[PDB]
Amino acid sequence: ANHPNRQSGIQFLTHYNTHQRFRVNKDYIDYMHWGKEQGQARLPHRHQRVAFDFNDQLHPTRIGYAWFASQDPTFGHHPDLSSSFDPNYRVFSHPEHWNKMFTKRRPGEGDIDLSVLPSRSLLGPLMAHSDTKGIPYFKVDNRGHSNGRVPGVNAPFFGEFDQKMMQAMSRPLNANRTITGNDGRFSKTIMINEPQCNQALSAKTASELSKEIDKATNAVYS
Amino acid sequence: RRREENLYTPIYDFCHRIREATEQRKRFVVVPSTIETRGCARVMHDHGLVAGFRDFHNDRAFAVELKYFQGDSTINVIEPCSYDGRTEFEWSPKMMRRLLNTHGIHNRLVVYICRTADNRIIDHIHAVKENIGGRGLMMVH
Amino acid sequence: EHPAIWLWYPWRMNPEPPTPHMPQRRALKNVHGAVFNDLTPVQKKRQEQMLYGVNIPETRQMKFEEQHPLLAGALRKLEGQPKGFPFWYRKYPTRRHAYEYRFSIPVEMLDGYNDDVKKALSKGMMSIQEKQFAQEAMYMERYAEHDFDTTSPAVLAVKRALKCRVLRNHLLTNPHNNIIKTVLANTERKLNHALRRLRKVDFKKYWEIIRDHDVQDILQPPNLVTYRQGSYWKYDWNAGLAISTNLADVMDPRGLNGCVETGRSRSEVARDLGLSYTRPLHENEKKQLSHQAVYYERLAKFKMEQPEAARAMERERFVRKFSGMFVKMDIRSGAPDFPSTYRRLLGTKVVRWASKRHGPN
Amino acid sequence: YDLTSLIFNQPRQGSDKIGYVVGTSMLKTAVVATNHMVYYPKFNQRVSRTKRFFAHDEDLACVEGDLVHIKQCRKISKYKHYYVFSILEPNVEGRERLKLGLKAVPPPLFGYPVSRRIVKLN
Amino acid sequence: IAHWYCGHKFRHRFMRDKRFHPSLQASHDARNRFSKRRHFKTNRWNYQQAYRDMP
Amino acid sequence: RWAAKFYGQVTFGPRNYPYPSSRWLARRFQMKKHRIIKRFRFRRYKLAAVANLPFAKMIRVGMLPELKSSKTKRGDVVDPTLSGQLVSAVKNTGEKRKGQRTRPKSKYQV
Amino acid sequence: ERGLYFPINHRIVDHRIAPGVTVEETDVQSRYRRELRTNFATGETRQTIAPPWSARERPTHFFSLRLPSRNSVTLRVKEMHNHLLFSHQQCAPMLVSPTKLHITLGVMTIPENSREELVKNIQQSMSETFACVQPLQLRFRGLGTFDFGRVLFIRVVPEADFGRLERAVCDIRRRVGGVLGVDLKGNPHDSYVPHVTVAKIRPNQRQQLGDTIPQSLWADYQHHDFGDVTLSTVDLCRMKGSPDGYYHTEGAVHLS
Amino acid sequence: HRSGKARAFVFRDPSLRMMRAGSGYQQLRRMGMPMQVGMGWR
Amino acid sequence: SFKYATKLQHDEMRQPYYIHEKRYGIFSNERNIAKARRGLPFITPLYTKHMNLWDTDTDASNNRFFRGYYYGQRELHQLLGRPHSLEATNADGSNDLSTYEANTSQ
RNA sequence: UAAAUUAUGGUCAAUUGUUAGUAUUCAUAUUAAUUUUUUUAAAUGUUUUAUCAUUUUAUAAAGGUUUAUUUUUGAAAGAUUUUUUGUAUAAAAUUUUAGGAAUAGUUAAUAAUAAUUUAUAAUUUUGAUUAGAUUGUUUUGUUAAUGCUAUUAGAUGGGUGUGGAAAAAUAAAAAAAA
RNA sequence: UAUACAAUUAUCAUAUUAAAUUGUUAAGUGUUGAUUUAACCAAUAAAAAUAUAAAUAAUUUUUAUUUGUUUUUAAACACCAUUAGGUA
Ligand SMILES: [Mg+2]
Ligand SMILES: [Mg+2]
Ligand SMILES: [Mg+2]
Ligand SMILES: [Mg+2]
Ligand SMILES: [Mg+2]
Ligand SMILES: [Mg+2]
Ligand SMILES: [Mg+2]
Ligand SMILES: [Mg+2]
Ligand SMILES: [Mg+2]
Ligand SMILES: [Mg+2]
Ligand SMILES: [Mg+2]
Repeated sequence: ANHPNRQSGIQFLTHYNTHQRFRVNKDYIDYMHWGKEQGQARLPHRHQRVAFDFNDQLHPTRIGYAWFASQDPTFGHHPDLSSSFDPNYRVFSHPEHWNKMFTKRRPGEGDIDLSVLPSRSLLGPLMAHSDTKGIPYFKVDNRGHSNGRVPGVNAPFFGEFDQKMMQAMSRPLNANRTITGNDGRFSKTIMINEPQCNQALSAKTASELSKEIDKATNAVYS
Repeated sequence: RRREENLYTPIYDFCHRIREATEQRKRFVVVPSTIETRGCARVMHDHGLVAGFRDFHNDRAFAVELKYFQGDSTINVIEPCSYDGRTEFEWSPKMMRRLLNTHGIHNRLVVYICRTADNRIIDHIHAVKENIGGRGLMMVH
Repeated sequence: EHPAIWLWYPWRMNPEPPTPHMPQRRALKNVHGAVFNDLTPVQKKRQEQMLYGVNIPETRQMKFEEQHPLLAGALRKLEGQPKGFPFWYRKYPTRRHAYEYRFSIPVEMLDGYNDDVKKALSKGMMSIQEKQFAQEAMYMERYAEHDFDTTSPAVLAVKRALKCRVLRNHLLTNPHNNIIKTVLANTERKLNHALRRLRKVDFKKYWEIIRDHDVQDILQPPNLVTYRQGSYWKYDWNAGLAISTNLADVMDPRGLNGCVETGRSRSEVARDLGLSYTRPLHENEKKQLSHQAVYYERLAKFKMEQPEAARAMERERFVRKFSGMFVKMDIRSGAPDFPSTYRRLLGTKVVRWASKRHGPN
Repeated sequence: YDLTSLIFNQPRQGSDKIGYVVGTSMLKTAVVATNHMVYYPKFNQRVSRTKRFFAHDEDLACVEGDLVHIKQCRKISKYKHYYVFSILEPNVEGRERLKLGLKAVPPPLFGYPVSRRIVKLN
Repeated sequence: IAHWYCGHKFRHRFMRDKRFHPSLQASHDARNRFSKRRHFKTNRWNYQQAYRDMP
Repeated sequence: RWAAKFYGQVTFGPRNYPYPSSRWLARRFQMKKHRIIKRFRFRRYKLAAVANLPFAKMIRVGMLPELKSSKTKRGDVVDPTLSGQLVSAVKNTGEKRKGQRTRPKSKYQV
Repeated sequence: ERGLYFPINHRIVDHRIAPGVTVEETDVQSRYRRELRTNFATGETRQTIAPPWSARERPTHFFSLRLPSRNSVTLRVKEMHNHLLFSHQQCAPMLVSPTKLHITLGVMTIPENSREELVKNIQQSMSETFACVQPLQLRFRGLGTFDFGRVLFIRVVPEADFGRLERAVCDIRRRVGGVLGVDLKGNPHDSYVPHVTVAKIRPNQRQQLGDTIPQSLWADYQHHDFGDVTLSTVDLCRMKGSPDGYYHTEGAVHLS
Repeated sequence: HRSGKARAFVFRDPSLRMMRAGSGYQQLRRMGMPMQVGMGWR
Repeated sequence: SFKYATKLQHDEMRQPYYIHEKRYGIFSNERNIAKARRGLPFITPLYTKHMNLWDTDTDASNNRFFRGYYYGQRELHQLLGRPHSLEATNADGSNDLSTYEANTSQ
């Protein structure tokens, strides 16, 4: 498409309400100042991407180490746990936020909304400074993490880290979803899933495993 | 956004998500989650057109893991059956039976996904097996 | 003098302005094309009542005392004394609930402070925007089903009614900002939605909203065409309120249904159960019916008391039956729509009718 | 195949119709707007059209904006072959509106479109 | 496309077919499809006080 | 606007031509537009659209017997009252009255 | 020439005449739309009809909702009397005095021997039935006729608390006529039609007054609106016209 | 060519072309959908 | 799928005659054939539609034409007050039962 | 959210132009047609009867219709000593013109009413009425195919109204009371 | 003469979820004269600076509303004509 304002292309892999990126009225992009880290200025920012590469990291799980006590004592901060990560984060774009169109584009001119970038003024911390301690001390909030008890964030974490998503998408090999599996071309992964009773197999589940094991093992391509 | 435009369907942009994510060689796609969409995923994963998939019981979306082989994708083409929601195509068992036949040789190479009166998401092969007709969703190979 | 004249010199892009010249200031339309010159006395009263100030109804103090008699007991011990514990927090469930002073500061929290401070947080010191939010919060509270209700129909309808009045008087002052003309029109549309959902949820509240804020002008069906096709009534089908009535409190359902096996209509089973459903009639239908009811008494009196006149008329009818177009009833004669079923006769042979369709079909 | 045949088993096509009452200016006569269906096989899709009918309500229950069930019957007058079989949804707001002496529904603001420009001021 | 129907060009045929298209049909939202412009600005100077019988 | 922005299709270039029109084509059509407009000016065209009349059908006032430029051609037949009023309109359009808004004037407007 | 050649209202076959008669032997002529003229137009109403044995005996007592003082109804009925008497003063004996206006919920025959057992037992059952029912706001508009145009009454519209009445009545109906066998002029499994009787022609009167109330009197008031009334008071009344100047009242129940 | 017909980038899968044809006029005539109101073929 | 199947003049491509009996009763047409105005142009309409497609009798479960969503079933669900969407759980248009259907045994 | 086999089943979808930088279904191709050829039609007098009469013998003239065309058994079939029945005229869908405005013996109630009964009437921009063109809802051609492209012909008002039914004024190819 | 667009990105005229609208400031006289222009001619010359937040998303505004033409020169520049003026 050679039409100006249609340059952003056809991307389906965005999160917006149109598959045509150039009809989207929400985030107008900035071709001059954007795309240092993301490649082209058209493409979605690192934190908004809904499609992921093989050798690239995927999104950090936000926290908002205490819970690794069971793990390797030396194991440092897990690469995917971040204090501040915002999937909704407004990136400053000039044509939206600083708009020089109605002016002659002289040095001070153009209309600016300051609601985008967090204020670096000292006015804020001065004006609000109080003897009462902050929200965290007061524990005003209900709820907590929206998923309830989470092994990484709230509760402690036991067992092993799966950094690739390999166990996280597997197909239950069983009617009970007790045993699950992951097959590559020539390899086969059988994973016992019973985290509640501490991986103690029942009579049915064991008689099942002796089926999945020898049906995986007597397979042609394994 | 207007009248003349097509009326999109979760299947339509499911297929186009996957197609575009296959062209950019991505490992994971986040994709719309509806009954027949994750039906389509289970069928594709049966035939091995897709490395894996999961529904996290997230309301909006679920995720698909794509498979590549010999440097290009495992999916040549993937196309939705209908452009609108206002158009619904019905597949006679004899039609789904024609697909299977390449001039006298039995061809399961290409897969067609469809709804049944029974709310099952099936490929055309099982459909022909039990001789039921179904509503078209998409083709993939 | 007589119709306006646009003069167009075709080399020019547009015509010259008309001769009578039109009004110098463009009329302000509502959403449907109807014209308002100024606020109606009712709406005017609403804004004059917003401007000078609002108030919390003692209704809230009352239900506060009946629901949580302990807390109200405490506040009742402590009046005039500065409070370090906000016992009154149940009285103001939401931030928005306290409008009597600026910044959502509840009344009884001002007990121990300076009177200057009290004047500085007063209503008189609000901006105009703050005052609007005040009126909105008060009304929202009076129509809300629970404290945190926003999205429900009554609330929505009211807040949109207010927003609409504000924008209207605003446009009255400074004539051209078409941004706000557009926002007023959109607001009016969403108000139309909210009200038409209300009358199928609870109609009395719908009524009293229309009577308080004087919006009946956006409930008027836009034009005869789309109304005649029943797409005005088709709205509450799309909204899903069409079957929502729950009859039994009103309109005993026994005479609303027809008999499937009998084939008799609802008027028939109503007849049989000795019930009468009939809409209240205007003077039209009343005087038509009351004219028709009496035909036979008038006739009996006529043919008793005046036989010769009658026999004259009868001569004419009886003899007429032999003259005329068709003497006997056949498919041709007994065609209910003659011009319709034979259109092929209309120009040439049959000169009576000049058109093939006089009715729906 | 549409809503109407979905709900009803009709002895003859168009023997049952569900619609809204639009206007009563005629005694014992309710005008009813009803939808039916058309299929375009080229594009494989359906459209809803609409049509008006005269229905016979003896006893005059129907208020403008009622949802009514309507049936085919004996020829009654030149244009009335249909009678009101049952009121599905009555108009409660409209009835209370009548009881107060007001019209059932406000009269539409503008009539049919014209090709002229009417300059009418004040 | 037979050349005798509608105009002498082809595209006239498809311009009258858009008149019959299913998803293009006239309804309560899209109205006056065939002459929109004869009816435009028709009531601008027609001043109609809206109907209120309720206070 | 009433009049036509363009005459003929001024944007004809190949698809994705990254401008509305090329120089060549736009110059051709600028020529044709020029000729038409010049014709309007010299023949002294006048059109009118009257309230409470069919609008699409515009009375051509430049052909009216009083305002007609040609001494030969039969002009047009318009109602006597209406035509008087049109003549008065055309006449009293000409000059600027103070307090009224300044509107563009030309030789060919008379 | 001004309408259909054969007007549709004039197409009529009489099947209660033998076949072949109308074709050859003779033609039968009648004004057929007096009969076809419907139940809405004539103003008739179908009351629960008595079995013959019950039809033989006079009714003695009845259930009534007592109209309070200061009614919309009583007022407007007085206005209607004024109008009617100014039109035709032959109505004067037909009309019921505004003092006797009451809602008739059902009619019943009590034999004179078992009188006290029945009144006590009825009164009790009545009090139990209406125990839970709060007052009733009912709407009156429209007129109707019972007994071939001899009784002229004000209809009770099923637009309001009427629904409750119907259950309530149908309960006493199933007690008074179901439980202790009492003669309710109808079936106890059938519901009575509540009404306010306005004009009436008694047997003695019928000779001087005529056999039916001419519809010319009340034609215009046929659909007239008499308004809404809330009712707290249920009576069981014996019909004596000289004891108190109001129907003699054997029992009472308060709805509250 | 701004003034002219839209062209596909590639062909259409013939198999899909045949799948979308299921409810077409010929199949309908075979199912018997249209009422026979006239004499038809002799 | 070919041209030979376009020709309904074969009896193998055409819904048989007897269907019209099964709908209107047996030997029902012999009446119609003796009618005054016949076959010029029109004859008493002959209803032949494969009995699994009948609009009268059949419904959304056995007939694929009823479960078309965007015109029949959309309206029906809007009216009855079920939640509905394009691609839904139930075969027809609907994600779930309405309130009435959930609270009442039919 | 698991694979499947007691193995090819339920009977064939398959596209052929020698172009001229490029963008866009457009010259020259095949099939189907008109150009194109006397091997399938046909001539006048219908016929009985009880005598100037009365029985039998019911849709090819034209006009141009797009919300349009709809009906019985009393004739014959038809069986038998005489009476015998009821069901019908109504509707629903599908309806054309590049640039689009109002239509009208007129709606509904009354009733075997009203050239002046009563009424806040009816048709229309969801495209009317006039006006052009046109013989309407198993028929063709092309094609691998949702398409595109054909289908004739036949119901043209009343005015002593016969007849079961108006279909009633040359123009068969229907055996019409031995 | 009949004989099969696109629907993943297509530039001239059928818009549509939008926060605007309103602000009374500046500038002016000493004196005897070639400024501006490539070049002509009329002929006092100085000047008009401030606003963010907030307004919720979608479902019946398409006869409604809307896309740089604008009172006041007794105020200029600018432009048009040429010393007469027009316009601003
Ligand atoms: Mg008709
Ligand atoms: Mg004609
Ligand atoms: Mg120019
Ligand atoms: Mg074909
Ligand atoms: Mg003929
Ligand atoms: Mg015509
Ligand atoms: Mg029809
Ligand atoms: Mg008809
Ligand atoms: Mg004649
Ligand atoms: Mg456009
Ligand atoms: Mg000026």
